[PDB]
Amino acid sequence: TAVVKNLAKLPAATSQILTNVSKLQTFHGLLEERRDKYAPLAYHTYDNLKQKTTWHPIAHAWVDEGLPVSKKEYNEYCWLKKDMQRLLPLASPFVFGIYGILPLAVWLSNDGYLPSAFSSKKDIVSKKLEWYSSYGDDLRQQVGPMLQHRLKRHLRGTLNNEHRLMLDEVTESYKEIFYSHYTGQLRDVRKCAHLRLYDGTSTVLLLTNKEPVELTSELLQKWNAIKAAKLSPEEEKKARNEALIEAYKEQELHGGPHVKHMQGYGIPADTPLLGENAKGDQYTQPPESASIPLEQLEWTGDTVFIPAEYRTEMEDWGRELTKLANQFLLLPWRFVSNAWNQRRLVSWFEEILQEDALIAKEGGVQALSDDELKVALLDRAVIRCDEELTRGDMEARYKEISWLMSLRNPFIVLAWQTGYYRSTYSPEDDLPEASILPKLNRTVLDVDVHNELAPDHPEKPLPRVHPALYPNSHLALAKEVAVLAK
Amino acid sequence: QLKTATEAERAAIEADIARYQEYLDSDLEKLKQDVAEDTAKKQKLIPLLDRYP
Amino acid sequence: RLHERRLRGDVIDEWEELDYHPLVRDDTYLAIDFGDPTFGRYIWKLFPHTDGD
Repeated sequence: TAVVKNLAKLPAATSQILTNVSKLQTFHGLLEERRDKYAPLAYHTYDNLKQKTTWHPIAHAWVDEGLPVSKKEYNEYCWLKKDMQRLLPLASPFVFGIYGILPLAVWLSNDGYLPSAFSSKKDIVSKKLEWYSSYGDDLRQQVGPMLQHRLKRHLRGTLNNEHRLMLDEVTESYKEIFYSHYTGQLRDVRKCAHLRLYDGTSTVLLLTNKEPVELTSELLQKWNAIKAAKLSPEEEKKARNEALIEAYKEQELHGGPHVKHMQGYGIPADTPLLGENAKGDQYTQPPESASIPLEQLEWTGDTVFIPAEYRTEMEDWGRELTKLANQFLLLPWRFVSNAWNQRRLVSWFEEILQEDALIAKEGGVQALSDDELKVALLDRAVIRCDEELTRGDMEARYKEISWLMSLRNPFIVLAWQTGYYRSTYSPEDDLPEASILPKLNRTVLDVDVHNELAPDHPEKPLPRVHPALYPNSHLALAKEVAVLAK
Repeated sequence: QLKTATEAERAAIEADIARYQEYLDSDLEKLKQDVAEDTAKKQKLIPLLDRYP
Repeated sequence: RLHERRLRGDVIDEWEELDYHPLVRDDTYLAIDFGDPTFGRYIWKLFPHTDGD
């Protein structure tokens, strides 16, 4: 059986395990050496109830743009981290006793529970694909639908309170995202991005020596322009502070930052003077920084990200939805708080973003092979091995989820992913009949990301316009055109 | 049209007039080159959209 | 194919009949797994022309 088949190679596996541990140690040393000087400090923050930490990818998932590492090497890093996770049953005899060998036997029974060393294959890509096709796709295919249902019922709420909880403008997008297994039509990622309307406006407060300022597209454009100009720091900081005071005046004319009038957040006014400390009409006591002149406004280097996720936040998800998201992403989930599973999910998210960056450095998706792209999509959890799609469809799927994960929101990511895991079984043998049309094929051009899409009104859905029909499409898609024709 | 233009529109139309003058001095060669570029873009664009040739 | 049997006079179980609607069978089974047998405001929101009906 597989027990004796794996026991036969158990002696030959320890050397490979230790070699992999050494590679992991070297790689983590290198990566942390880079991270400890280029990455910022994402402080730990506690949930609304202030008992457990909460995690978000915008702050904690950092991408080393400029990482001198091969994509296959990063795949090795992540896979060996998962192997370290899978090596945990070796501690059972060292905590239970000599009778703690039966857990090790159960571990050695199934090959999917095991690390890389017990596999006959050599290449990391073929090894990962074997593990997925043997164990991982099956485990995910039995969690996908029930996670989709939990997400639905998290939005719409329980016990017939949809008229109190759902929104009437995201309705058609909700239907297209969650009920496309009924129609068989493809989905547009922008309709999944429309789910963020349940949340508020995500803001970024830059902290200065006087007051916090809300970041905008204009200020960000100016800062990117100044950073691209490659000026001396005496001019760089001056231009940055000029843009900063300009934006400060702009928001002061707007009526202050958006955070002042949002439930759960707020900026305090000047402190009050109590009793005899009140000096006539001056009932307030301004801060020390009021003495500083406004021309000396300088950025402290500190930032505060505020997703304003009132319905989407991972804190309010619950004990079950987080565990099922980690099952669906093949992460550890048992016997841990939602904060620890949140951190595991954010680490997976960061890994996927770093892998996207390295692919873009290595020349995009088309430079990859077919098996490598299949394994990438399996890692992203948008493909099941019982599909056998084309290369253009795989590339379009990757582009879709890459743009969707660029927005840094796990809820919409899971909503997108779970749509590709709704498979049925027929009770009859003759039906379903053999189809007559060819397989579904697409291209990178079919994905519309460079254009905005308004939310369709309820019970008034609009057809899908191809990007090619837009004006100047041959100009906008020229990069993708050159990449595909080449 | 330049007379009724605002500042930014005036600058854009001035750039356009400079471009047209460059075409005139180049005897429409740069113009035909740009036409060839756009036609090549379109000609590369068509066969990629044939999902089922 | 299921309605053919019903026309012959054969009695079909509710769940045997649901198996011949696989896409609804799946979503119905998940609603059972969650354990919320309520319904109606979901219909009144997805199809606002049914509100009050």
